[PDB]
Amino acid sequence: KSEAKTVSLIVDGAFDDKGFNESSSKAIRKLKADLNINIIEKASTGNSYLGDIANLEDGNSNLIWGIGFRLSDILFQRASENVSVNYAIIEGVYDEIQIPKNLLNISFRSEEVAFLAGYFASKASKTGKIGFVGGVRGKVLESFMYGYEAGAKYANSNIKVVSQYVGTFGDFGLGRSTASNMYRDGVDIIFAAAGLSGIGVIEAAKELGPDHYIIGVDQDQSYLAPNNVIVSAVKKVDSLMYSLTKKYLETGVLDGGKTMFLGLKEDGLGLVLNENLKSNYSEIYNKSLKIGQSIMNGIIKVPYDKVSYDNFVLQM
Ligand SMILES: Nc1ncnc2c1ncn2[C@@H]1O[C@H](CO)[C@@H](O)[C@H]1O
Ligand SMILES: [Cl-]
Ligand code: NA
Repeated sequence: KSEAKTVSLIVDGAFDDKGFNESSSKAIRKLKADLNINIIEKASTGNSYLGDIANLEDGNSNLIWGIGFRLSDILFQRASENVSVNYAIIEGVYDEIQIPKNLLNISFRSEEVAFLAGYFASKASKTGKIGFVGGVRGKVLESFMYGYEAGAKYANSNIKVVSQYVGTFGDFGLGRSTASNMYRDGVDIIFAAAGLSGIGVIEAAKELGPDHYIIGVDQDQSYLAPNNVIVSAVKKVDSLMYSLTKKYLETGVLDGGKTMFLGLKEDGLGLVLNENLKSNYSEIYNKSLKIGQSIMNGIIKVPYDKVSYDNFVLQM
C-alpha cells in the first residue's frame, strides 16, 4: 500500500476558514485516515512561500498540493526547478507559460455556481437589492462576481447588485464592516465569496438578526448561521483532491502538464440548500437547479469576465 508515502499541503493564510482552505485540509486528513499515508500541512504567506515549500520538498513529499491562485507563480517555479518532485495546485492562474509535466493545475468554472447564487438571491430578495463581497480581486474572483451579477439579472432585469472586495481572504472584521454597511444600505442578501473574510459577512448577518441573509461559499455553510445562510455555492475541492491523490498514489506518476477544468456538469460545484429554511426557499432552490441544468446542457453560456459579461447583458 501507500503507507510509506507522504502528501503535503500548503495554503495561503489560515486553514480555519470554514471553506476553501479548510476543504483542502479535510481531503488530506481523510487520505491519512483511509490510506494511513504521512501528511504535512503548512499555512503560509507570500513573504515565505519559497522557504515553506522548499521544506515540504526536503521532507521528501511524494506530492505537494498548493491551494489557491496566490501560490501560482511559486508552485510553477518549484515544479520547473525540481523535476523529480510532483506538484498540484488548486486554481493556479497562468498566462504566458506552459505547465511543466510535474505540475497539475485544477481550474473551477466558478462563474457557473455564482450564476446560480445570483439567480437565487435575485429571486429571493424582498428589497430587490443584493450584495457581493469578494476576497482578493483577479481572474478567479471576477468569475464569481460576473457570474453572480449575470444570474441576478437573468432572474430580474432591474436587480440592484452592490459589489465590494475585502482585498484579502483573511480579514474577518473587514468582511463584517463591509456587510454591515450593505445591510444598512438596503441589501437583504449577500453572497460572501471571500474565504475567511466572508465568515465576517456571516457574523454581520447574525448580529442584525432575521431578514439578513447570506449565500455561503465553498462548503455547506448553513451550520455557521442556520437562520441566515439560505443556500451555499459549494466548490468540491475536498472530493477532487482525495480522488486525484488516491489515483496518484496508485500510479506513482502525476497526470500533469495540463489544467483540468471542472464546473457544474463535472460535479465540481453545486448549490446546497439550508434545510432549516426549506419550506420558505425550496421553490426558488428548485428553479435554481433547473437553471443549473440549463448551464450544464450548454443552453445558458455563463460569463466570467468583463468582456463576456458585457456581451451577456447586451444579448439578454
Ligand atoms: N486563501 C485563498 N487563496 C486563494 N483563493 C482563495 C482563498 N480563499 C478563498 N479563495 C477563493 O475565493 C473563493 C471564495 O471563498 C474560493 O472558492 C476560492 O476561489
Ligand atoms: Cl469586527
Ligand atoms: Na479581523
